[PDB]
Amino acid sequence: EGSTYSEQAVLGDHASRVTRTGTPLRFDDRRHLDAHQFLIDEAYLLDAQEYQTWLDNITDDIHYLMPVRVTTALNSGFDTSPGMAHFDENKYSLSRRVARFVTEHAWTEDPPSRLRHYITNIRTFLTDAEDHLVVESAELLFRSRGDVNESALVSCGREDLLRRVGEWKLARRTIFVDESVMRMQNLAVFL
Amino acid sequence: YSEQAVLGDHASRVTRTGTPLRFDDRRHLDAHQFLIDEAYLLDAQEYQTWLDNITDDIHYLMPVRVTTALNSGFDTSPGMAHFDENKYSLSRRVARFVTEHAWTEDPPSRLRHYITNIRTFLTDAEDHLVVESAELLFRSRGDVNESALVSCGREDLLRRVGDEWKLARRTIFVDESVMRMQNLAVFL
Amino acid sequence: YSEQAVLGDHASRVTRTGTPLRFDDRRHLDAHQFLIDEAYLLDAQEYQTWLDNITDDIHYLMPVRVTTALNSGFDTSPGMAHFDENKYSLSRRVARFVTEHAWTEDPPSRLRHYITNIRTFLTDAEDHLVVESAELLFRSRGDVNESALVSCGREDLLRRVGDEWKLARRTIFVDESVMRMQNLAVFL
Amino acid sequence: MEDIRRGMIPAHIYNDKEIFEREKATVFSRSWLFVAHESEVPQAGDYVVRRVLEDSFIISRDSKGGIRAMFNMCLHRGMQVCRAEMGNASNFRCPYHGWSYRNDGRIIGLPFHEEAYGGEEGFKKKGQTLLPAPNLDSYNGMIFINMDPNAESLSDYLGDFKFYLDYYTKQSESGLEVRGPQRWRVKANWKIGAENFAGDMYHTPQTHTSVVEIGLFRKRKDGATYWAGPGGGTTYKLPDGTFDERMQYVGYTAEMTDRAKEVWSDEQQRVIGADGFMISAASVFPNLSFVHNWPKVEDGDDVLPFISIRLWQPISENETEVLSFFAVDRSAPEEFKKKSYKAYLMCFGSTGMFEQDDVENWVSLTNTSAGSMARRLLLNSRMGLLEDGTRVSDELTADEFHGPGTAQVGYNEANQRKLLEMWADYLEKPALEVGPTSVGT
Amino acid sequence: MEDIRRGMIPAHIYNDKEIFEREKATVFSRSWLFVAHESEVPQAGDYVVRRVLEDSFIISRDSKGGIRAMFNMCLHRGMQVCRAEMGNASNFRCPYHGWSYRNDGRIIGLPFHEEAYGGEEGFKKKGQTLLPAPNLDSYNGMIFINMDPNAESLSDYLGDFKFYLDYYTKQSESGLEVRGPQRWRVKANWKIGAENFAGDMYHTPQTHTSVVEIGLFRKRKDGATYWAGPGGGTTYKLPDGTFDERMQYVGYTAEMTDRAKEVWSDEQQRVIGADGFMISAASVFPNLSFVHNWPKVEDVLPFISIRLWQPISENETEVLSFFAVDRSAPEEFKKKSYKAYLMCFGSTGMFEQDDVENWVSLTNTSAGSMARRLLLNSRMGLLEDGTRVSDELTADEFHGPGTAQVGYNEANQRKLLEMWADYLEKPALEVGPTSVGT
Amino acid sequence: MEDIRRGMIPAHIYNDKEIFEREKATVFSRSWLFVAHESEVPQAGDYVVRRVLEDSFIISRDSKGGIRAMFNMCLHRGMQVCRAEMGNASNFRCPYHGWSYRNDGRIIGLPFHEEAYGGEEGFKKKGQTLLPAPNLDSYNGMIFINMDPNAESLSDYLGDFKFYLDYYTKQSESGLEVRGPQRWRVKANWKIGAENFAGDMYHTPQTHTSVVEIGLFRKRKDGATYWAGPGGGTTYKLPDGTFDERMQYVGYTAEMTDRAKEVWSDEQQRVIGADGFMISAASVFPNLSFVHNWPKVEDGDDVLPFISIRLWQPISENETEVLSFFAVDRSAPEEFKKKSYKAYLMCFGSTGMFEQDDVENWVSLTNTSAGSMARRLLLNSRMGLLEDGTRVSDELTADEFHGPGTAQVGYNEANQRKLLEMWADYLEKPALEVGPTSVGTIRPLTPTN
Ligand code: FES
Ligand code: FES
Ligand code: FES
Ligand SMILES: [Fe+2]
Ligand SMILES: [Fe+2]
Ligand SMILES: [Fe+2]
Repeated sequence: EGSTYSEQAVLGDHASRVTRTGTPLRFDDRRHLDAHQFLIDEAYLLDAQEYQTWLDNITDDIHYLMPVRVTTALNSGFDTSPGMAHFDENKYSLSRRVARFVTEHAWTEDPPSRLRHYITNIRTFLTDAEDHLVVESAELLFRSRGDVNESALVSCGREDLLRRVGEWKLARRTIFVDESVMRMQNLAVFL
Repeated sequence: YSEQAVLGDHASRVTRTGTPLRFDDRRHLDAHQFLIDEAYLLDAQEYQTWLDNITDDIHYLMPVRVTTALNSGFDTSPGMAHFDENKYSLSRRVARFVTEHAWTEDPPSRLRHYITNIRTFLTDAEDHLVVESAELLFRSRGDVNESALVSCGREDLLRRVGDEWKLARRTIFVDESVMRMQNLAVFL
Repeated sequence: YSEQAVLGDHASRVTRTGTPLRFDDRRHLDAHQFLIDEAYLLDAQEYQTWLDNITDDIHYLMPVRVTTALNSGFDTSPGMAHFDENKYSLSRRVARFVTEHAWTEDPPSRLRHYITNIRTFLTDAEDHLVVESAELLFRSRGDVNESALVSCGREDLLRRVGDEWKLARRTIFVDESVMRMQNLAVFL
Repeated sequence: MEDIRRGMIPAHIYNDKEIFEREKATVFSRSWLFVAHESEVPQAGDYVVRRVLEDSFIISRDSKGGIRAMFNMCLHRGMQVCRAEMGNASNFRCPYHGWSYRNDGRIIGLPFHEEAYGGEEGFKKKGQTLLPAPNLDSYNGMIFINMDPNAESLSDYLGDFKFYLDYYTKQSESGLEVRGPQRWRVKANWKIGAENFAGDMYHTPQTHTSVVEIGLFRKRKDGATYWAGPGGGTTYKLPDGTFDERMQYVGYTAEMTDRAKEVWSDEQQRVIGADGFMISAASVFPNLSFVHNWPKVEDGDDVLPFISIRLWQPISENETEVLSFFAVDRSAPEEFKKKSYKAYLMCFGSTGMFEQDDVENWVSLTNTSAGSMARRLLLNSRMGLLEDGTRVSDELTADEFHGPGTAQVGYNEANQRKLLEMWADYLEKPALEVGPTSVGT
Repeated sequence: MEDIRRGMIPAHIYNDKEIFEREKATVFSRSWLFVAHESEVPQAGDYVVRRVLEDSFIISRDSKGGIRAMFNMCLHRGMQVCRAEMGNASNFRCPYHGWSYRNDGRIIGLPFHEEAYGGEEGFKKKGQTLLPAPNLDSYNGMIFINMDPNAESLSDYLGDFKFYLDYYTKQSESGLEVRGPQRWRVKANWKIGAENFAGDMYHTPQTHTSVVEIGLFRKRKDGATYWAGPGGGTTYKLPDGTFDERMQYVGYTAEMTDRAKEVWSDEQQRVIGADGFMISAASVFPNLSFVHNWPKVEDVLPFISIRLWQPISENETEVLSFFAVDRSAPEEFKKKSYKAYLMCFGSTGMFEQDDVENWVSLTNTSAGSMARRLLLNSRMGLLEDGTRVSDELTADEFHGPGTAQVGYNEANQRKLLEMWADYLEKPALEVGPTSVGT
Repeated sequence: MEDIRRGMIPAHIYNDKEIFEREKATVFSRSWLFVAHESEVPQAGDYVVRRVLEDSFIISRDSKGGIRAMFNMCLHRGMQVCRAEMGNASNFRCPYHGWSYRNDGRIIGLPFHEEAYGGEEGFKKKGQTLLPAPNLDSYNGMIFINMDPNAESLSDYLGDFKFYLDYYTKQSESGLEVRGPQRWRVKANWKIGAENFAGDMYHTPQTHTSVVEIGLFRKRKDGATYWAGPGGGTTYKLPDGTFDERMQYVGYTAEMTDRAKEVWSDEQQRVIGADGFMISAASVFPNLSFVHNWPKVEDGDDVLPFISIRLWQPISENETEVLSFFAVDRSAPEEFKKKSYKAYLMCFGSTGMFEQDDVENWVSLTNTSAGSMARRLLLNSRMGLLEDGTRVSDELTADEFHGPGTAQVGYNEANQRKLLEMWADYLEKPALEVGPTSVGTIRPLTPTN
């Protein structure tokens, strides 16, 4: 319906509508440096699978969304499955997902994967609201589990909304997955 | 490499000097900022915007690499590149995507130019930096085939033109002898 | 991991403190500049130069990873590494390539050590940093086989020696149990 | 082979190249196989491209409201005539030599037909179309393809199973709304998933404890498992109550409950209303599966149901592409559709927290089927049968169960047995043979 | 099989494991297959390593200017004696146990021959060499290998086609200069490209609009398609004019035109001079292909490309694309020619880009079980009763050997597949094993 | 096939899919194949999971000291019951339906056995276990599996070879300590490595110059090559000396040399002591190999030995997984172990500077075996034989060589010939046929260390 992916997302009604303005900040600009420091620390949390810590860096009005991508013709005006996403999460769903890992009864991840979230191509934007940044990144996930199967890649882009609360926190995440058909056993991870 | 390229006669000969700039050096921060913004352009296939960031005397070159013995003194196919382009050819290539009749890219690939390992050098000319980067291109198209990687290193010559940096030379060292991608209907 | 390693008795025990430094902190910027310069060295296979940025008490360690259950309290092959090197062994490894009679690397590989996710810590000793990076190595050799990825994390200990930083410890957390490369006739 | 008929399963059937090559010329050449729902192409010109194994088909809606399936192939030299996954077009140009097709399949442009081919005597153009699927049919808007040109109809095939199918797929005169799919490759044999959904209640407590423990849900053995025609399924026993009490106890609104009664039979109602069995999971032979569950809602202690349709598309003896769809009645409240989808995403599909652990089970089983030990093992699928062939427990009577086919209560392996019985029946069929079409004649 | 002979193509032949296995034991075991040009190893010691499917051969120039092809294998326990793609060496050491070979093949070092093997009686070293290719030959410096030790000669195979091949590969007494190849893997059956270049004019308008539109070029149906011996090709009709005018209209300088007449016959001249047909694309059975075009310059200037369709599987090909130009061409001409090459064909070619999309997409449909039920129509040019749509060009209209026509047609594809089927029915090549060291 | 028996090798046997499938049904269906050492599971509940080709086995230690191998499969619907490579557990839960098994294999939990299966008449639980390997045995603590349920015993199979195996694996009454494995994939046929280690001295000068040149080492033709039973090996000729002198000359301590004499027989001693042949490499049919070397130590000119045990696990016709282990006598000084391992890391295994080059050679030979030329070549492996079949040099006499089997000095290819003769004998055996087990219608192994 809308024209972010966040606005088109079925469960994106309560999501923050803050958007970017200006060109990107310089790479010595304090706000950029903060954003960068944030995304790299996340990465180390997500590698170690510190999902409780990670969640405390996520606002209570978070929209965490990664739509299904579909291959489409050039002037079709879309490239995601209408009304279908891989992830379309609020804070409650995200925390209940993490709760799951915490029970240690999430069999598909005992034993655990080996995760390496590679983060690159970071760049920051001022927004149309006070305590808010827009951060684009590229994230390549490398994953390996057990002693038979080859490892999987997952390539994506992200637009994030960061929000100042005392510390920076994650208010919106839109993941642009670079594959139509995923090649991973599951998405019992986070991007 | 630019000097050995068949079509490199008109190419800028500026080269690095000294050791790499610190990572808080303004001139490094600009060079980095440039390369990440290019990536965003090349992902979105904004080839026209991209093309306006490229000087009119560009040499854009990516030789064919060949596996050779240690003291052979060359590792590229003599007189044969993947890309050996000036501004004319690069624009006519982009013009082609602009027609929307470039069938191999309708539907479009899904592209992710990852850029890493950036470092910057002062040159032997006024308004010129040399910038090294590593680039890993991930590419997926359609709903059957597995995705391709392309790995490469780059040396770039950026040149100051007004309040803006621009690309004057690009040498792409591709990390494969035989390419595993359907085509090179993309840019690096 | 350096303490559990069989040949880690002589290794530096300095560890991190505080939270990570800001990305404009001079010390972070030095550490970053270092890892990126190493990368360009390891790509060009300049193993001698590389070796001069390594302290004489280096522990350079890459354990075997093994898939284990959640509360097992280890994830490496007890008493077995891929690399467990000191300066002496690292240099003899390099001496070997220098001979040019290391057949498995003549012709050479094509290497690209992608370094990302760099973050720095103050330590509990004076002239010492702890530097975390992710490293993805892409490697192609010859004109038949597919290229190989090696993913890993590293914790490094940097040490100030004159006007220069040097590598005193490296622990490599390889992201695979079973390696898919012909060899590790490279460095990470 | 005789072993399957005694409920003993040669473990090698889930990772054997030869059995796959065979399955392809039998099961997948002679079955009705799901490709899409109608509701996925509502407008004129709307299309999805879906596959029967490695065969690509354009499913599109014409400008009269009708639906067609067209082999995705230009009639000249083979090029696929539509290389996107979905979209909207009124025609399809082939970029090789510029032949073009109306979206109902009728050829339009054939350049130099007169000058170069010599007109109709050289190549037949008059009333040519993109090739139709060998056989196409549908039921409740669910569109199937069969590769056998002489198959029975989809309705003859599905038989009494349409009775159960309806609960999933016809809850109103308005029809069904389906979205998706999410698509992802798993290293498990297509068969294991279908069996699970067909009649595996036994797994639920163990595999999915995590999902009970995190409080996502508000007697498992008390459920009924049923089989009818080519399909079968699982159910939950509800507390005492009427049809409206029980529908509502499961999260359906009164007006949705009322619209249900307009399209369900007295019998169909009685299974929920009197017997108190509510659909859970089901499979249709060979590779179509359903699940219906009602987790607790986010803000409080009510429950709300979701429906998933999924296709186990086979890639090899040891790889499947899961296509998971979300489905909900077209007339349900807009708030209801959002919640139902939310539960869906959390429970099944590419990020489902049930599916995660199910696929682990199946992938692991695929792993043991790989070795040489697996060609020496008969796994045991005989739960509900004693050693002398007598039943452990009894069939449900017509008084206790009002739906067609046979039903029981308790954990059992009856439906797995029947699925694999069907599999064996199909493996022994002769290879389908079909005369070659000479395109242009 | 009887279908191919009627111009109807079983759809599954472009993605069938069994047919690939068969092809390997027939087509690729019995044909002359290109590997390299002389000009790629000009100096003594120069070598390239090139493959015939999965067999590795060293093609090297010796120190008398001669050329050899040696199976890339140490005679001891089979290690490859040369693990680089190209370079310059006067000998090849084997690192396994240190046997060494002159670059003409003759063995030099065989350590402890006497003490270990027991001399000649234990192992034959006297006048041994790296194994020769089963059959080696060349034409216009183009070097071919044939795996059948009893093949006919290359000249005999190529027959009348040498007349056309000469336009692409002998424009001067100086010989040809080829560079490359660009190498990349595509998910398309090897045959589809061979067919395309053999005689597909039809595709050009539609596939390559993008390239006209961008003004890269300055009557397509008016071109002749010819077939002679085991190959065939496409051509462009040129405006009226003499040999020199027409050669020049296409981008050849005057002194290049003059050098051409030294090596081309009157008959080879008349095809350009009188008939007005200039080579475009061509294929030689099975997997060798040529293209000649003259885009606008950054005036027009021609480029040539030679390419091998090396088959990897039933659904994968390695394209090896070469640039070629006459050696005596002006240095400026060479640079412009190559620039057009890079822009049109090869690993970055804007033509090839779209051509490979077509082929790749065909290979996709060939994958399924529907493919095993379709015969595609390749009968353009033929009516239902078997009568020709249009007539053969007469000897007055066309002065080159074989048979020719004008207009869009599918004659050449039909003949290439006919050859493919004649070869697929041959019996498996059988060759006595060599016992190395006897 | 008759060609092998003449020491002429059809080139295609190293990259041929049909021959691999055949090997699988013969060689790998009938042979004792190594999985693990006892010292890798010292305590109760310790376990490794190891693979015979694509079959997964839990090798675990029970709470009485005994060792079991169990097929890694739940008895219900076939899910692997342990999804880690190693660890410690006194039971394994299956997460599909919750059946549970003690670590000696015996079933504990079977949910709703009574209500759902109908008790014992429905499914047999009483005294059930995870399935035993078809055949299990060990020697010097090295545990083997054999998929033929009617194979001969390991000891029968190994025969006279145990004489040599003891040099590598029984240096004390304390037993052996093996650690590892390092595991990595190489694109080389399993066979080539096995043949190399079986008796390729000839390669060493050329392949491994780099390692001498860098001064990591302190007459190669003078070594003996020996073959007994199903295995063979290489050795180094040592300077004149007694048993203690020659063991010491190679880096063993004196108390280590003494502890060896407690377990080696007079004959086993005499081969080192009198004959002056110290073990180097060795292979056991089909895919087990050993290497024993003594490089110079870091801080000085002493030398110190290391041992490696490796399995060549075959993945396809053109891929192998190397499983490299380190091994040292359990009673060796703690300082000796560290140095021995250091040398091991430098020389063999995933980062070995020898192995690097050896694997190059093999991978490259696999490459030539791929093509159609290789189906028309017989490679020559006749070194040591003349054209009329007469020997180049003589057997060593009983006075010159005191160990069982046969042995010569000089570069030769006798052991490769004998390894391939075995391969051929195996390849012509009939398909093993085994009645199917209907699940539901283990003898602890005594330690040997
Ligand atoms: S294949 Fe479509 S026009 Fe030729
Ligand atoms: S393989 Fe070349 S000398 Fe042995
Ligand atoms: S398969 Fe393990 S308990 Fe069911
Ligand atoms: Fe489940
Ligand atoms: Fe073309
Ligand atoms: Fe060796």
